[PDB]
Amino acid sequence: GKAPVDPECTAKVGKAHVYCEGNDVYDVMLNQTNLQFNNNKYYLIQLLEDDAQRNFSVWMRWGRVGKMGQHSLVACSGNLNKAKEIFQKKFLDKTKNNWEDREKFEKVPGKYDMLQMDYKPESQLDLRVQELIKLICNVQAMEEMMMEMKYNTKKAPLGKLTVAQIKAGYQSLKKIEDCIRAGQHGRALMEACNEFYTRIPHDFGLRTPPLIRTQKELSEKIQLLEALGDIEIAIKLVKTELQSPEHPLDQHYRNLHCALRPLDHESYEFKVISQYLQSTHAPTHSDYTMTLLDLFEVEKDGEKEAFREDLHNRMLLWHGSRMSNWVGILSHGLRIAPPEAPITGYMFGKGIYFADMSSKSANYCFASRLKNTGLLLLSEVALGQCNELLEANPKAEGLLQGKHSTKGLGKMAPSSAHFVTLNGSTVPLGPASDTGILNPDGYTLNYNEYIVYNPNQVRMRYLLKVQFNFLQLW
Amino acid sequence: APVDPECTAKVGKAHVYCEGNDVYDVMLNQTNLQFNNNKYYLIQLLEDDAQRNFSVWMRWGRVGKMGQHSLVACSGNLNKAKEIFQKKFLDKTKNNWEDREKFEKVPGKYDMLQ
Amino acid sequence: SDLRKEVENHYKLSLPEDFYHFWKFCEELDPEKPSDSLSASLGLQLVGPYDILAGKHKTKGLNFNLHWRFYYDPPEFQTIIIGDNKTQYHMGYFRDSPDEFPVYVGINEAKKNCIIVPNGDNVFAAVKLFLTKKLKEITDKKKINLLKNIDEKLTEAARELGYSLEQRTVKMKQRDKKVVTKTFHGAGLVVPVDKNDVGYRELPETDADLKRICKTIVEAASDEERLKAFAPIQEMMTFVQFANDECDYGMGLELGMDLFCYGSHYFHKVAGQLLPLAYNLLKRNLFAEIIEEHLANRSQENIDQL
DNA sequence: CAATACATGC
DNA sequence: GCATGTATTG
DNA sequence: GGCATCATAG
DNA sequence: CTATGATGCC
Repeated sequence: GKAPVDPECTAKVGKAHVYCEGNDVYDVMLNQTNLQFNNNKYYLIQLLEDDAQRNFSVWMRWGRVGKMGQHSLVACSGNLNKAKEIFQKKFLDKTKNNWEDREKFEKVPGKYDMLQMDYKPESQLDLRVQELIKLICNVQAMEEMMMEMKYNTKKAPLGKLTVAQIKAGYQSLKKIEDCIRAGQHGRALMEACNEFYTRIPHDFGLRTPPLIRTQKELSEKIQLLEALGDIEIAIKLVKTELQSPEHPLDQHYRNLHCALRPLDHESYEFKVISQYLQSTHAPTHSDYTMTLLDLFEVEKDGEKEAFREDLHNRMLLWHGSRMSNWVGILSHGLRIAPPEAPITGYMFGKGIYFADMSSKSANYCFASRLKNTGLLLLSEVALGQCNELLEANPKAEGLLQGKHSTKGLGKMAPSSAHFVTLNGSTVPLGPASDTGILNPDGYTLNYNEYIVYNPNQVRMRYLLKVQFNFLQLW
Repeated sequence: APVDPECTAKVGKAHVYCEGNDVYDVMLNQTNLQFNNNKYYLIQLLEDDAQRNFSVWMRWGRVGKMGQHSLVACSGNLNKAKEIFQKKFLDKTKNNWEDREKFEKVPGKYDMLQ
Repeated sequence: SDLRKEVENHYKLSLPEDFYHFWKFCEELDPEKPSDSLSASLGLQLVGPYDILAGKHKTKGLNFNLHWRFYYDPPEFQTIIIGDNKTQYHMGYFRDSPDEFPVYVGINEAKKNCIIVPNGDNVFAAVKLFLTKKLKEITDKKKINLLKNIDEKLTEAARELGYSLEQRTVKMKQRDKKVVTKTFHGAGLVVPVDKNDVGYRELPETDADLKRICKTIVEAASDEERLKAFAPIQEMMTFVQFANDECDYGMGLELGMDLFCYGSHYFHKVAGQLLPLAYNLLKRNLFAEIIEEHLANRSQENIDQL
């Protein structure tokens, strides 16, 4: 794709380009880590030829990942052959792999590993959908969030990654899961951790990179990788388009390929949805309120044929996520976790996750005081017969045996006596009350949650535009 | 005190800045046979002709060999360049640049070429 | 015993037996003013529940959650002895829960820092440690005989009661194995942990980076700059919500505590949203009461009899 | 060497 | 609170 | 000869 | 890390 030049080479950012030849783009990033000996270092290499004058150069820059480091610019006055030689020689020295056949890369212990990078207007639409698309399709905000994913929360310091790089990361998490499952904290565990920290760049300052020892860190790493994938899909979706759009967002909307229609505030549907939002605000999430500003009808192509209409126990359940990634869902729908992801990160397994209490799912929006706009999606989910779970058991999926979804039994939850109906789907109104489920052996889940596995059992139905209103801070 | 020809990335196109006593071009040497230290360090400020656009050259290594070098560009303002130069000289020698005249070789720090 | 139940009814807390035995000890040393029996010799004062023992609360609104509650005394911490008022040096029993006995006696200097230093597991140990440390701090020899005599009485009383005099006892080293994190106060958190490690998870930020976050936020030059800088606190609070939803309550317990330790008023509300709730989730309602009342009225002068 | 950080006393 | 001696890594 | 595990020096 | 240099290996 679009090949960017490292901006840090100020002497060449505007007069020079990264070299390419078909597949082979002479740009590469290497990472190494060995917690046994506490190495955690990167090495970027880029061949740049000037645009204006015929002159090639090799740029190298190295240091601890996150902390910018020592750089070198070697000019060649157009000696492309020597420069390419130097490039390949250094690549081999640092990797033990030849550069030209980069396709068949094999990392070796005690050497750097490679990684893979991404380097007449009649705007006819309802004004409300226009505001929605402009909100979610704001490329500036996506860039700013990506920059925050490097300099605010150091999860991806050096840059972005590819889908396949994420898949290799998942492979390493799988190896970590296998290792940890046997509770052995010796040498193999340290090497597996080395492989993880090699594939996904982290910045530990100086404190020896710690061993991944419990399930909580596994799941956190998994969520980090998921956020990486989310950013990747969001930037893939926001690709701009030409051909007389007179409002490029209309093509972006086609890319959503999902009808989203404005609803009137006085319609039964709007009022009932507001009732459901308000009645189900958990009392233990009282640091903020939420107001329903607007509500949009959802019609996603292909979902109708897939819905398990035959299955009973159909209810409308929440799903929250940050303002930016929603563009992906509306174009592709919700997905089960990747096959290669470790199962043991999900205390009750993979699949699609929903709540019936607005604030619990709403916590996954990460709205802010400065940025007070968030979205909650409502979907009709045919749960069918639920399997009842008292205590965490990541293996819930084997226990289904004919059931179609899992229920995690929370202390606080609405009782079916208050349930109402919307278009023949069950709407589980609150308030939450005690459910008389308790555990005389272990802990008790704070709140119920429902998980489905077949993607065909979800049908998105309305998208909620929500003002999160925070309060006094001191 | 000639501009280093070994700075291929900068030779030919600029004139080193100095001011009387204060010459912002210098080569320092440190020999110490106890620890087998024998290293040099050149520093050079270069000015653009067109605009006030300056660069700081550093070059260091074992005597004779080019070793390593760094270019810190200071197109912003020459005063920044003086800051880098003088601060680095103090860091590396424990002597101020304004007081460079009264140099006292402290152990393990650079002396210059008389 | 007949004067014990009114003491423990006032505080809504149970006090260990060494407290009352030490009261009887100080009574025997000085019947007229047992609480201050060590004040002329050591410059230390018996306060708090000893105030009830002294009947000095009979002059009187009386809020015992704040009585000698210094600026950095966590709700777990019940002040029982005062020293230098210049540094607000003080010693107190440390209870992790209102239904348990103190695990040890800690000391803190509220004008100096927020760190609570273990000082034995009972008041005998705490006073002996202070006495021995001062004995070398005192630049004199003639004015020591009194301390030798009082210390002799301390040792004989502790021996007779069967109390160890070590600065760190066996039970403290056992609790330390149950201590999941220090949380800027160094005293440790005790939270329920089941066989699946459910009950606690670590913060998304390191302790040094947490202190750095607090420094950069509190030093912001405007409220708009703070709101822009506030992003990591909001994120950490959202993740705290996530953790509490999955019964890892101690995380929300710990974060607020660090802000409680940081001391800035800019954090009074957020801690009041985190720490009371965590105590409610942990069924430590009295600590929620204490933190509510302290955050609403966190003063630098705290003797309720004035 | 750069370079960053962490204890380092007055 | 200030600068930096020092150890640690690229 | 030529390259590479390795030094250590800067 | 650059970077030469080193022995020792092939």
